[PDB]
Amino acid sequence: KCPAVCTCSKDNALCENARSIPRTVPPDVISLSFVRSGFTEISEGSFLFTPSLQLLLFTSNSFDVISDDAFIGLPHLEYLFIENNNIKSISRHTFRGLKSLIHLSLANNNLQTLPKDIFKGLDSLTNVDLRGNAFNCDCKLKWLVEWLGHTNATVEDIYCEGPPEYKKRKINSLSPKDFDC
Ligand SMILES: *[C@@H]1O[C@H](CO)[C@@H](O)[C@H](O)[C@H]1NC(C)=O
Repeated sequence: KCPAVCTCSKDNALCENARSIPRTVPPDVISLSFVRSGFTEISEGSFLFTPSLQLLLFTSNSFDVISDDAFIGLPHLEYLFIENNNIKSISRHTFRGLKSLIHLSLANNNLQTLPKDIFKGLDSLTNVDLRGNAFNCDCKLKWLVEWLGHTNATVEDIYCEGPPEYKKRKINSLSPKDFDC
């Protein structure tokens, strides 16, 4: 029953070089990991048939887009780790539908931006790891500083690489009074 592209441990399954997201994952598996996967995108409703997942991991993947509602149908997901990936586009409602999500890590994806209200609706969120990215200080990321002021969750210090004059400036220290838009 363990998917061909995956190897299953005691309560966990790990998939390497998977050409597609398997929908036949055993129900007893509560966390899933995708490493160097073949598929280039996460379309909406991909995890609908694996509702038992409490933790999800994506590492060493190259993703064109992670679209809206990709993680819909994951009510029990408390942990989502997307790290060490090449992600060209992340969508506003990507994480919509995860109200049990506790720890979310987008660290080390070399992302240059995040869409507004990407963390809206994540109520159980106690920690967010945005470190290790290529964020550029702009007006469109403006919302982020506001979200960093009014957020419960613990978010470690992150910095914008550009513009070159404002390189390595503390995103957490940044305030609405600093950027003119
Ligand atoms: C975090 O938010 C919840 C409601 O979503 C609230 O009950 C709780 O007091 C907040 N934690 C704080 C303010 O430390």
